Amino acid sequence: GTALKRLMAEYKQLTLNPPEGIVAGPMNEENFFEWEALIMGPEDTCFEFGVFPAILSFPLDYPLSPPKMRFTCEMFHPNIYPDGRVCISILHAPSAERWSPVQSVEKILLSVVSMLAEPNDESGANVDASKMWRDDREQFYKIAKQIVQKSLGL
Amino acid sequence: DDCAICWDSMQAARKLPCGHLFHNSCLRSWLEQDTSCPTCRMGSADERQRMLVQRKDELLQQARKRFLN
Ligand SMILES: O=C([O-])C(=O)[O-]
Ligand SMILES: O=C([O-])C(=O)[O-]
Ligand SMILES: [Zn+2]
Ligand SMILES: [Zn+2]
Repeated sequence: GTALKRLMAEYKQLTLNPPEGIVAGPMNEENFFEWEALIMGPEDTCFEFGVFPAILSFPLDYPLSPPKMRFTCEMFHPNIYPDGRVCISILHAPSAERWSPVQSVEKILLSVVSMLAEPNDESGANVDASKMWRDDREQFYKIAKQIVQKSLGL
Repeated sequence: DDCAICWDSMQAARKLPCGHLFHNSCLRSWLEQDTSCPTCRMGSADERQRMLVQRKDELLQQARKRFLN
């Protein structure tokens, strides 16, 4: 199958040169369709030192369709649903920057580490978080801090 | 069918205006989904699992340290 071949090759490539603050791979090589990714909040960003586990569930026809990505911990963020589902352009199936077979797990994760630092103010997985991100940026920084604490277990 | 030397699909490429090119079956699969150019717009397993698991809780451990400074 193409999906499994791509996924095996992406994992090998990924592992060779992992971006700072991201560990990603299958939870068991017997099933390359189910991965876990740990992402660290970049330094000097508001989710600084947070460690956020997400599950990527890949479709049979990958890379024709995007994986679903769901954060497993608690999050407060304009682009994340209450259940943890991540909603950004690159993760939506076919004027944004949608999914194409030329994307990758790696590019998905770059995109997600980006959104933690610079939210999509006008996208509404999380209205509450969107509003605050604009009106009360100051509170948002506080809620973000306790979100980090929690991801760390503290 | 498949190459008799290597046992791979041996299938034709199709080229597009923008320059880029792909296997005919791969491109068609995509066209089925979207009428655009996919590129532009139009060793033991157990040792691997253990390395991966160990890098995950080292990320966590190290995160705790940076946070507590
Ligand atoms: O002989 C062949 O080419 C085969 O079995 O795929
Ligand atoms: O068999 C074919 O389709 C060819 O040679 O282009
Ligand atoms: Zn191909
Ligand atoms: Zn092209």
